[PDB]
Amino acid sequence: PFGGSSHAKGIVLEKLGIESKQPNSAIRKCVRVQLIKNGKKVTAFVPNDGCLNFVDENDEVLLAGFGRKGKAKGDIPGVRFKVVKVSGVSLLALWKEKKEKPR
Amino acid sequence: KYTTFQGSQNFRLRIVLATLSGKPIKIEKIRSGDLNPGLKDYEVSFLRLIESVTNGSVIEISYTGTTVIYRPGIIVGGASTHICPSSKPVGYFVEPMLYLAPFSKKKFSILFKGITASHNDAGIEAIKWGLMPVMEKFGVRECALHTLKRGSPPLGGGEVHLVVDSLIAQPITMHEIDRPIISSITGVAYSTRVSPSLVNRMIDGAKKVLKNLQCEVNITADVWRGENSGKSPGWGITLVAQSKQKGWSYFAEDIGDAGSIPEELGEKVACQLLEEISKSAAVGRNQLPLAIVYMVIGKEDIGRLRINKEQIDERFIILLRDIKKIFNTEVFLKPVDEADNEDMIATIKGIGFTNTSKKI
Amino acid sequence: AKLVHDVQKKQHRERSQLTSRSRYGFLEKHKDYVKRAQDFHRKQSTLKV
Amino acid sequence: PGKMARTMQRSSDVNERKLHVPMVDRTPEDDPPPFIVAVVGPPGTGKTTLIRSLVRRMTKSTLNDIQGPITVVSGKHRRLTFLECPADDLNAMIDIAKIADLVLLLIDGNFGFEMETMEFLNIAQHHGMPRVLGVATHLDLFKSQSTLRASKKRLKHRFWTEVYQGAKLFYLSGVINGRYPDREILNLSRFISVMKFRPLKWRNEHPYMLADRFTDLTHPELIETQGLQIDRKVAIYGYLHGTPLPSAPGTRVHIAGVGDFSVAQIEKLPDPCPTPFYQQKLDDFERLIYAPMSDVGGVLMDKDAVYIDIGNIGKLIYMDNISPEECIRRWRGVDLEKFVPYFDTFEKLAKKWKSVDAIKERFLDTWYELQKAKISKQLEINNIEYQEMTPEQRQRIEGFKAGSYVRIVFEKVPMEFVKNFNPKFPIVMGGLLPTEIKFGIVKARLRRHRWHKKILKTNDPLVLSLGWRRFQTLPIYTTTDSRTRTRMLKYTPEHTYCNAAFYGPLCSPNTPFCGVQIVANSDTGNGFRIAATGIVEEIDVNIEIVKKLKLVGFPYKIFKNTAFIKDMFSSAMEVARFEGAQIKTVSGIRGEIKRALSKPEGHYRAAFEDKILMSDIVILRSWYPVRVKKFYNPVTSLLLKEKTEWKGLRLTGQIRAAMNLETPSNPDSAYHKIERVERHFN
Amino acid sequence: SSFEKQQIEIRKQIEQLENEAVAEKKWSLKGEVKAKDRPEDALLTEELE
RNA sequence: GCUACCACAUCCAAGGAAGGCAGCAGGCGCGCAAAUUACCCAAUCCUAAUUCAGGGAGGUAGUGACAAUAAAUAACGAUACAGGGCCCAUUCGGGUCUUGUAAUUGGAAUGAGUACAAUGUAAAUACCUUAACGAGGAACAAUUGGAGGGCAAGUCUGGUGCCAG
Ligand SMILES: Nc1nc2c(ncn2[C@@H]2O[C@H](COP(=O)(O)OP(=O)(O)OP(=O)(O)O)[C@@H](O)[C@H]2O)c(=O)[nH]1
Ligand SMILES: [Mg+2]
Repeated sequence: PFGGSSHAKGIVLEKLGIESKQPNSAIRKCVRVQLIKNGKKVTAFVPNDGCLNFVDENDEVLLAGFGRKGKAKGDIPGVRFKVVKVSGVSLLALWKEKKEKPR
Repeated sequence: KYTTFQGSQNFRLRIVLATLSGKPIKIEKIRSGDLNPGLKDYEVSFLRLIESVTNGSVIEISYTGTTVIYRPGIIVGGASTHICPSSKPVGYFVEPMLYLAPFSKKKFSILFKGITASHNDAGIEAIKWGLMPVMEKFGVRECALHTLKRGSPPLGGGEVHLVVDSLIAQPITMHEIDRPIISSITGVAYSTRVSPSLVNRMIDGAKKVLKNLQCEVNITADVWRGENSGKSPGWGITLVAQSKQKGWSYFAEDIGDAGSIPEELGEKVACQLLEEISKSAAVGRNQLPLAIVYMVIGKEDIGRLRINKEQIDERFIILLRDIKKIFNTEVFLKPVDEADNEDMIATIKGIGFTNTSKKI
Repeated sequence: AKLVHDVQKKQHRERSQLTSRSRYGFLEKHKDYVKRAQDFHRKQSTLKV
Repeated sequence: PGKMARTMQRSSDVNERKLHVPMVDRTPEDDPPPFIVAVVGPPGTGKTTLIRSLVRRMTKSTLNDIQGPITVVSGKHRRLTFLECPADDLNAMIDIAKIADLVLLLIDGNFGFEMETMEFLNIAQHHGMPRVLGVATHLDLFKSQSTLRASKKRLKHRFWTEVYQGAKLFYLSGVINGRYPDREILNLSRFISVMKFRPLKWRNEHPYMLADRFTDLTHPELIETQGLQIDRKVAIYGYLHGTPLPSAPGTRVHIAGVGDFSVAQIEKLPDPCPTPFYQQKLDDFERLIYAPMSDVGGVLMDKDAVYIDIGNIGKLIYMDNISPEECIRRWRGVDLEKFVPYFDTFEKLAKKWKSVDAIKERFLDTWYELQKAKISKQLEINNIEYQEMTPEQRQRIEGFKAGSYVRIVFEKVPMEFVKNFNPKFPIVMGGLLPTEIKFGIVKARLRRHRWHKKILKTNDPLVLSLGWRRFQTLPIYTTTDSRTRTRMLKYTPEHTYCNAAFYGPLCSPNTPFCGVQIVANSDTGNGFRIAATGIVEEIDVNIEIVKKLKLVGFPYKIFKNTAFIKDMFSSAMEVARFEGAQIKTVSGIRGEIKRALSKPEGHYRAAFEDKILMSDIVILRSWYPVRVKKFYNPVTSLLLKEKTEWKGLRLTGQIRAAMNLETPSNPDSAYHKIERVERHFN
Repeated sequence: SSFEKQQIEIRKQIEQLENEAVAEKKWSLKGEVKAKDRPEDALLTEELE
């Protein structure tokens, strides 16, 4: 995918489609991160627009492959990474209110 | 109200420094010993422009008109339209927005209406090819200036459109210590409601003066046919010399007087360009305060720029005194080692500045 | 489900008729109106026929 | 083969673990300041005895009566400023959370993980987590070693949930002789002597200090004639961290919990606790602890008494008197509104420029490591052009770089501060910007904290730590209706983020801040005290912010598709203001208001898309603008005498309770249970 | 002292905001405004979209 | 260990004087991450002038979801009230039957745990034993995932009314 590893570190650069209207959509769950191994920008989902409110900017996320099973109605074909960790802590723990985001 | 200046010295520069600092200023004794003592119409309209692009900025003018209190706000910007008074052209009404543009909360799309040429201030093609590359070197990316209709003195009717998009956090500190190899010389001669023969006579005089060199020399012809020509007729010429490798450019320009010879105008502009290159060191003598104030507001770091002993003059001194008074910053000046010239490296500790007005 | 809390699946309750209009009983919501319009259009269709 | 492929995958994964985000270091490589270590714990966990044992081992000095910050030497290049924070003062905890770099978190063993420990963990985690290090005391009280090891393992794993996993914590056994076991203290001290720190943004962008020594400078006869109410001139002694403080008098710094001052004078002083290599180079070019506020040796200074145990073109330019024409005359031997520069006449320029030779002379792998190499290159260029000129540059234009003793004298300092100052509490000095001296309204995004029970209310006070200041405000909690408006809410949601807007001093965007409720030790109770957390997103001087009101009217004469509504407005002039407008019913059907009526005063006719009934209610949605109240109230707790139970604005529930009122209510708004009947038409 | 004066004026503002937050709500800062609740012609005095 | 010559390197009163283990534990090597600077020579041996002294050799504990083995978090009743419950089909539909309830209630059994204790041991820890306490849901409050629905005087968008998303 991005070369060697299974997971790839990257810097959150901007937040695509924050200005969309209908909440919890593909362009609202998409962000854009630049991989630090190449200095190369590429777009990537987060689950759950709440977790979009978690990840902010210049914040050292860790992506993984997305892995869709079947095609959906409104999903964007082409984005291939999701965000797993944000600055060391995991987005599922932040979402389920186990941990906090340290800075 | 707190930092106090005197006279009508450096009005737009002092306004820009007040806005970029955040320190409230008061300029007193403005044109005291005159028969219409006080401000000017272009001065008060420039203050109107500043109040229109900022937010929460209190400007008050004394009833005598010789004391201006400025308390600066934050820089919103946006899209607007300024009808400049006819006493001064839109180059004079634009250059402070070149200082203040890419450090704002919104992008800059301003439409200026008025005269677009004078012997005093900056022409539109001059300000583009001369002041835009300094900013594009200092790290703003998508900036431009369109010319919808182009005026001429003393009637104008010219419309320019300033559009600046890249809102950067602070300008990257520059390290230029060399003398750029000039690649080529290009230029452009424009004319409103006069003849293509006059345009070709200008460019012929220019090439006749510049024929003694070896580099490539090209000047374009720009007649303005039709509704985009303004009211009054006139002409002018602008010449730039480009260093293609580092992307630098020096420039000189002038317009045509009411009854002058276009070949003599071309000779004057070509000789002024060559004199500017002779008195140049990595910058132009008219570009210098822009790069100086940008290196000042660059981040907390020493920045280095090679300038010339001849380029040191009266206005350089008064600019450095104004900067020392507002930002509390000094320019250290070390002479370069090489003895065929007397260039001075200017090192400025760019103070900690951030584009704190932006939205995330 | 998938990535939705229960507080996200909250169940908002519904408001009743304002007290001063208890004569004109039972404020009608969208379900009641859609019953009304369905039946009226059935009657009008057979009348047109 | 397979071994090559599996070690290829493993090496790839560990490389992509080692990559990072580039940050600028901003610390002096030459003479770095003492790292600050802060002992935090509940009010019984023995932190005086810990600090005493650690000093006694570190320097072989029995040191009674610890009060105020205390710097000792360690190793060949380190110094440690130990600081005790009190456990009754949430303001003290907040200041320590902003300043500290290593946090010794001491927690009880027989009693498990008190709320103050949890609170400090969360406020430090919000304002940027420094290197934290747990120690666990009181382990002698455990009867059985099964209970002891169970407690050890449970504290260990809860701590690993809090901090990174494997954050080791040190177990201190007994407080035998006013000190701890020397073996465990040696291990602790070796660990904090080989601790390694990381770059943080607030430290590496702001110039700050923690004041060691403290004195006021006023005439006694001035005090006598003015009558003790006069603002007193006060000097401040201490170190310097973070960012070069500018050497020009006239700056703005915040003394935390006091106010907001420009300095009056600044003077660099050489350190009384110097580095061993500093003293080595000092003796070479010529040919132990420091603790003012506490005891040292056997002597303690009072206010005035003592207590002892029983036994050149640049300078021509920057000169201001000289006219610039005289300056250029001296250097050799107008305005700027004319953007064209001065030139020479045309015939002279042409005659000079017949020749072109004098100007024909001038004519013709990993991206992280790349960025960090660029930062390093800029740092070394900074270094060498600093080294170029010693008396001009590093004195004046570079400011006073970190790691230098400084004395700073102020004016306008309160009598309450000077009188009621007791040296157990710290005094932090942070260097503000003009952006942090100006004011406006800030737009943040925030949630109610996950361990706080009650949700926060709109227009209800909230003390918050943002920047250096700790000020109390009235926020307003807003949402944006799917990115169209900014409608206000009446409460914050319980498990997500809402926007907030509030008056107060401005700070840079992307700045994390943390707000608490009631901050009095006489009001703590047993609930978690941290209330909201978030980041300030943007700055303005004015936001538009909207509350929805819906005009409600009832129909009183219905027809097919047309009704006369009766109760929304009062006058035909009002309806004529509002006519042609868009209304709906409770029942869902749309319609417009079309014309005013004449014989009744506020009645109008409206056309709907189906036959409205009599039982229904028409409504008109409308957007009234609300405005943000301009309350601003800093704490000034150590200006106060007791320095706890600072009480500002009360909450709404407590106001109603103290004034003996009751909660408002609408019985036509409380919900009920509906059992409607199956309906049959003719 | 100056701090005493400053805390006096802030105590005054405290009392004012307490009385405001305990007192009754403005007709426009309710919801569901009716003509019997708002003042007469106040909707022409005001300005809302 | 000694003597030269190379290289770092320590103290001083300036004449002079001294210096080098990833064996055992504990660190640094990134700014982002992991077992104690514990106990003993009681076993196994070895060394001596030798029964007795010594031995980070070896042994004993502490640490942890790398792996590996065994198995708790409940069992047995007694009611009360209801009439529907489950299976198959692309369609009409077909097949079968004491089932359903956050509804009441009774005593019994027990170890996680806390410990008189004794055993274990160089001395302890753990295990194996056993007096005393120790079970009714907030007690003694097991997880991690996956498939569905519908609710508002809520918001947003498209439209050939009342619809669609
Ligand atoms: N039994 C026992 N007592 C301890 C232990 N550690 C501390 N203490 C007791 O705690 C007291 C020391 O208090 P401090 O260490 O000053 O507590 P502090 O919170 O740091 O400061 P203060 O609140 O001012 O006491 C002594 O009187 C000790 O008896 C421990 O490990 N075991
Ligand atoms: Mg104490």
